[PDB]
Amino acid sequence: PPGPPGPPGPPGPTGPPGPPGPPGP
Amino acid sequence: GPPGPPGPPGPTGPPGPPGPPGPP
Amino acid sequence: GPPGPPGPPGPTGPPGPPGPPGP
Repeated sequence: PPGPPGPPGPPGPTGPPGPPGPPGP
Repeated sequence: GPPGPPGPPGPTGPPGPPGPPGPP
Repeated sequence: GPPGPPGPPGPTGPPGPPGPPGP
């Protein structure tokens, strides 16, 4: 019969940049 | 026997980097 | 039966945090 599932895949891609910050004081 | 199935997807990747500075 | 291969990549991470406030 089939062997067991493989292990987990790698961590996915890093997310995209954050939004720009707020207006300077 | 034949191979097992592929495994599950991995974990969610790290968060992205900080955005740029805001307006002046 | 030998193990299956590794899983596919996981999902893309969330957006980062906001930038700092400008000048």
